[PDB]
Amino acid sequence: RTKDKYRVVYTDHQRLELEKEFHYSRYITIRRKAELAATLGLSERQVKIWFQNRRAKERKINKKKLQQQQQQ
DNA sequence: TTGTGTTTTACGACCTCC
DNA sequence: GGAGGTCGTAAAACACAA
Repeated sequence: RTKDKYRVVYTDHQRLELEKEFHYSRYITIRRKAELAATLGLSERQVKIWFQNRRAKERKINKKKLQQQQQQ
């Protein structure tokens, strides 16, 4: 959810907050999630998923770094 | 423009956890 | 008694050289 829009761009504000809390801890907790969702106007499920996407982004960034250590 | 390669939301299938 | 982890991918959104 939702899905009358295939997917929705989160605001610069919303992404800033999520990137900051991600630096604080890579796995959000049930309470933190509940709080962030409410302060940011997104659902628990959207935070949940965002966190899942961001750790995949990190894994993808990390493999690239590793490939660059390997070539250098 | 465009067209093509990358990044950002959302999900399904499947797995792990006493 | 279910939450939340990954992997892989669709589609929309964006970046950018040609």
